[PDB]
Amino acid sequence: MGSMERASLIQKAKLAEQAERYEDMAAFMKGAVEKGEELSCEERNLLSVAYKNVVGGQRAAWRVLSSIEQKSGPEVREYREKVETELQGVCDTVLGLLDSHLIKEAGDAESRVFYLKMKGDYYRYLAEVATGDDKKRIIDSARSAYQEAMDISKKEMPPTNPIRLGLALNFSVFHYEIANSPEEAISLAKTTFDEAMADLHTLSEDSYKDSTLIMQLLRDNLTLWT
Amino acid sequence: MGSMERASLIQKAKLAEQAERYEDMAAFMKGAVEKGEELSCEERNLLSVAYKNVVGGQRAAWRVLSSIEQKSGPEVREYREKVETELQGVCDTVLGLLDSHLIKEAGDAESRVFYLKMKGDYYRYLAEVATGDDKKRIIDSARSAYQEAMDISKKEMPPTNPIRLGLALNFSVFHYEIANSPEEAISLAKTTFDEAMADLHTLSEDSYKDSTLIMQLLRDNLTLWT
Amino acid sequence: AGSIPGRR
Amino acid sequence: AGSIPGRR
Ligand SMILES: *Cc1ccc(C(=O)N2CCC(CCO)CC2)cc1
Ligand SMILES: *Cc1ccc(C(=O)N2CCC(CCO)CC2)cc1
Ligand SMILES: [Ca+2]
Ligand SMILES: [Ca+2]
Ligand SMILES: [Cl-]
Ligand SMILES: [Cl-]
Ligand SMILES: [Cl-]
Ligand SMILES: [Cl-]
Repeated sequence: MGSMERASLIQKAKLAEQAERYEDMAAFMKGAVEKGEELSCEERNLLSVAYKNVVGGQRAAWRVLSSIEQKSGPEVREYREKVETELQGVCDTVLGLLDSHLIKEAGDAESRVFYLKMKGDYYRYLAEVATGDDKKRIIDSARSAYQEAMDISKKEMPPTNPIRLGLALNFSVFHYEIANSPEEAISLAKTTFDEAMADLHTLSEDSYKDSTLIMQLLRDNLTLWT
Repeated sequence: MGSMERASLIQKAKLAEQAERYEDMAAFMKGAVEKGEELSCEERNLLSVAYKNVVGGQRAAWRVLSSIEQKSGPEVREYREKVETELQGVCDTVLGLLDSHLIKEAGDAESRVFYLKMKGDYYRYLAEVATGDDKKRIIDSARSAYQEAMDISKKEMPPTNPIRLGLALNFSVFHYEIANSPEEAISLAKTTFDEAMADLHTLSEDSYKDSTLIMQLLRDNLTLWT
Repeated sequence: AGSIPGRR
Repeated sequence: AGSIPGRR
């Protein structure tokens, strides 16, 4: 996308979202990042939404095939390996964008927590399919990225901040689904929900809506886990 | 897909449908066709379902962008042209498979009507986006393919045959949406529905279900058109 | 105006 | 266990 203007890539990424063309959206936002310039708050959302959709469809297809494989020629394993390899390529692509050079140039808490949360998410997606000599190192890479984002968010963001809430939500899912730490998952979601509850009185009606929506997602997981 | 077995391509196309990986499904079935062997009834359905899904998502994205373009830099037109070109490539790919060499080797009425119906459908999809010196010739290519399939189906199939019913349904949509012939569309759907109604008494419970489902689609269009 | 639905 | 929903 080196020959297209930065503004045109952003413009076409928003059009791709409207058309539900998420692979195009990710390719447009990949080219926008590779222009070398930092991303605005809205542009960070476009990057996250694009790749979360692409990898989300890959994860759903991987789980369908892995379930058929476990119920059970080499066709099922070959095709699962095919989807798994393409999923790992997308995760590696996002992690490469964060490492070159989004994270090192993110100085504000809003941007740095956002990118480190992404880094934990896409290492978590790699962990969902890992079975070899790297599984433990991938899990620790996800934990380390989540933990740094947690440390900054607790120091620099109010308890009701949507990025802080979504970070704690996904980190709690990491504890439950990846790290085999359901008690850590329940404690984080509960502490996050309660501290956000006590901070709701400071918010406007629009910020109140933003925070309570994510707080309900934490409540949904707690109801499922307890 | 020249290095993969025919049976493995069919096997993986069914797995791709389960995983809702329709681009993979189409690529698998394209390789299966290019093995040179005729397709079974089930294999014909796999080919049709795969490309109908792929082009269906392209058509929906094209209509979103074309609507934004009509409401309105060159970004919207460029991206619409991009989706439009990729849609035309998929349609050309299916039409190439039918022409090389599915149709000429289809001797039975079930297979020949099925492929000619496909040929009319994918020329109709090309007609939906055509605006240049070929628009009329593309429309006539769709009409000619539909008409030959209609002639064979009336001679060789009972009025309740699902392929005959689906052919008349799509040909009626061609009359209404493409050929600017709504009266021809209403007459075909009505005559098709009534002649199938009079033939339902010959069917088993399972064939009764198959036919009445498509008959309701004809009824839905008639309710919309009258 | 509905054509034959694509998938199943 | 639900993570942050992808799209909007
Ligand atoms: C990490 C993260 C992402 C997004 C939010 C948020 O504000 N949400 C959840 C999804 C969102 C649509 C995608 O932007 C609408 C509300 C919080 C935390
Ligand atoms: C041209 C055509 C295709 C399919 C049918 C049919 O039997 N249908 C409609 C969709 C179908 C799922 C796809 O196979 C289920 C019932 C008729 C005519
Ligand atoms: Ca420039
Ligand atoms: Ca062989
Ligand atoms: Cl494969
Ligand atoms: Cl900076
Ligand atoms: Cl473009
Ligand atoms: Cl033959």
